[PDB]
Amino acid sequence: EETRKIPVPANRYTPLKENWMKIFTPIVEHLGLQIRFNLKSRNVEIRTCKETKDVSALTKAADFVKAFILGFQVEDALALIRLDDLFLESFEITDVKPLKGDHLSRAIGRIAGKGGKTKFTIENVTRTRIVLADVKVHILGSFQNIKMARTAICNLILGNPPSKVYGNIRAVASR
Amino acid sequence: LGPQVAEGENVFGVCHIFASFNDTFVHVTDLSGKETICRVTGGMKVKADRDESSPYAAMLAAQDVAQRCKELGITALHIKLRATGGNRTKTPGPGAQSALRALARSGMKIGRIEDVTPIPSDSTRRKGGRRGRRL
Amino acid sequence: PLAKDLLHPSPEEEKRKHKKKRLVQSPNSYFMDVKCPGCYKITTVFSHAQTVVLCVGCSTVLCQPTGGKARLTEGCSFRRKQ
Amino acid sequence: PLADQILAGNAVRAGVREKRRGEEY
Amino acid sequence: VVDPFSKKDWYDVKAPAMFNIRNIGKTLVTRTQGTKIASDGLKGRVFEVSLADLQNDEVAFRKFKLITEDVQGKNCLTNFHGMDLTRDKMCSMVKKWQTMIEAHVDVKTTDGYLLRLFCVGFTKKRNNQIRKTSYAQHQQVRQIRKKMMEIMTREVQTNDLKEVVNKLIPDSIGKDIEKACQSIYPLHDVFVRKVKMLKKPKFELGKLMELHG
RNA sequence: CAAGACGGACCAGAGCGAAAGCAUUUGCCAAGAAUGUUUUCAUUAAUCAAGAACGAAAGUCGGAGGUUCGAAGACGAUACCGUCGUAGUUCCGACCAUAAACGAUGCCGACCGGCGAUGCGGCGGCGUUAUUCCCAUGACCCGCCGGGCAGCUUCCGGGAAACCAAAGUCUUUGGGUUCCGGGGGGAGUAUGGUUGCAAAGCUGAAACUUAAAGGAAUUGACGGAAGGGCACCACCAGG
Repeated sequence: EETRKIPVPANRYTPLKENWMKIFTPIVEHLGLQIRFNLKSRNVEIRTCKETKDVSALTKAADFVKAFILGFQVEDALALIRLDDLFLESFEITDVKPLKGDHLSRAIGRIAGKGGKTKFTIENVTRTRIVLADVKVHILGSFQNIKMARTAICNLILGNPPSKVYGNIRAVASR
Repeated sequence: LGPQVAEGENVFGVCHIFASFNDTFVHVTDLSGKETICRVTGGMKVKADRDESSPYAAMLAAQDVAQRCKELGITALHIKLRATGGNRTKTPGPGAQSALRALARSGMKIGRIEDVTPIPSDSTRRKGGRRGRRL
Repeated sequence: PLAKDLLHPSPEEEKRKHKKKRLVQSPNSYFMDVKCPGCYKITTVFSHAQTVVLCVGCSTVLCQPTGGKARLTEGCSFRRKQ
Repeated sequence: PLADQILAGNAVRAGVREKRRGEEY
Repeated sequence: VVDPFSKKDWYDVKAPAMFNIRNIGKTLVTRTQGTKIASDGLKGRVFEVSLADLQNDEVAFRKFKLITEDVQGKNCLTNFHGMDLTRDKMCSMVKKWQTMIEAHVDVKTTDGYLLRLFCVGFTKKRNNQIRKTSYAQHQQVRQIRKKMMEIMTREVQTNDLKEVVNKLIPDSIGKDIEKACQSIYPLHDVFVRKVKMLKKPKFELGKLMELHG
């Protein structure tokens, strides 16, 4: 038998309990794995049983809850279940430019835009999902769509205006 | 040929899935990290600089070590992901996630999966300039 | 508001205010007699004293100075004046 | 959803289009 | 042009008797060809095996360093070298609204193994607390740090390597610090986190035997 | 093993300093705000020329060191990119005195709405904890005062408006005081003086030219761009 351990932060405990009934149900009716929510160590234990096949799905089961740990939506997390080749890449904002204080706060603003329109446009065009931490940016999607979204995200934080990135990323969508 | 261990117990090794921006290293060695067994790069599989760091390149790199290790007797490997570290990024790229999923398809039982990157207290100055980002 | 007898405030509002912002200012401190447990002598001690007051005959410590009110030695009995 | 969006971008829409073209005693 | 792995042979490496599980794995070393001796290449190997691989019911987030310096004819011998923490535990333990306190000592034990120790502590939110954060003031930080240094040194200086590693199995030093610092500021999760090993005396074969039994 | 660098995560509605600035532990040195005071002196005070002290980064002279980064410079691809790398980046000893050195917002003082959060000090109080702690003490809980940092809100008023609890108490115009402005260019130019090794800083016009220069919010046209729908006077397969 094999077992995986998944940490959960204290800020992620509230939506984990609120969206709990739609998390273990795909594990039991379609995946055939037993899970438990260890309150004492604040870990999610996933382990095999006598009812499991398709040993490739164990790693996918670990990547299922890890996506919800980082802040992705539930329906975006089950999108990892039914697809087979999806990867997640993360990087900090200051991994590409030293930004301090007010400049760092405006870097997050240019990624989102008014009402998240700039993020949603990149989300809709590259067919990926982007979530924003305090300084980290996590992108989930197919490998070629990651490099297209990472190129648009980096050009946003260089200071190229969101109008130019909105216009350019729709022309690149024709390939 | 192989270790003199019965079928009940398995021999454990470690691997260093060093997934940089340019290729993906799959380095399998002993528990001390002193005696090496197999080490393939992205240039072993595909003779093309386009897919030097592709998940497909790491998938073929991970499998060919897996068929190499099974006649050496080791069917259990510990996992050590690694990114570039230092000044550069910290989270490992998608090449490491591809190679982890690829070598698990060979049926070898898995050990402990954890991240080892050269985390600085703080590094020295960045390779990029004050203005310079990736692109 | 906009109509309150500023000449005759309620006494609970007075002790709440800062000691300088009262209508006529008055200190919050007081003087107190301290009975030493090891003797019967009487010593007048300022409540916010800054020096270690000693007993007149026993020469023992009575209070230890702190940031605000003085910290009396345990076992001593005190009675405020007026 | 991501998987709904991908599968919609992988398959072809079909279905609704009505084309209007064209004895006892 | 020739397969090197067919020339190689194996060794069975085992932990000392102080753990429930003694065998830890297998090591591949090149054979002796007269130019280099296989024992000399096995004299300077440092291993990294987690605590949960050594004990059944104990925790997993602690890692131990084992120095390999002796072989006895398919009987490889190991000694304690150091102890660390898993990085995934350390990142999860550092929360936001609490103060992180460091303490390090250079303690010399009774049989010459000069060790460097590191400890980390976190302030604790009370159950009825309404304030969001629980920050300890600088003098309280210095008082806890002074208490953390003096308790750890007096636990190691009067002891030899036998019962010291017995304290590290359930982290009894961390349980000592959390219990003894309740008078100053309530600590949340204090652990010794990193053990180093600087100055090694002359090596000899006597004291290794009771370590291995 | 060595060499230099720099102190992540903890790191914030935070704290200190006159500003520039300030983050590993520990010891020492001399400082400082705020609080507490039924302590001492008795107007000793506010504001500014020159002067004086300090003044990020870069830069100029002498040494020490050069890990990393890297203006110049040499190659390769195409001013964007990559490799190597001088001066510089680090320390001490002297200069230079400049920044979007920002709240684009002199300093001192009086008055004028609310709320609940934070940092320090002080006061008061039922209770929980240090395995029901054997009194005090730290850690929490509730309330109040003072001085701060910083939010949200308001027909107090103000404003060209964006907005401001000051940018309010302003045609119902006088609390004290310093600097400085007078349509846009010519122009921080010419000349003079002065300081600086130098680079340059401080002060600084006129002739002439022109009807504008500018500030605050709001959309609407706007060649078009992205989505759908219909058509054998559109196409596909064909006659």
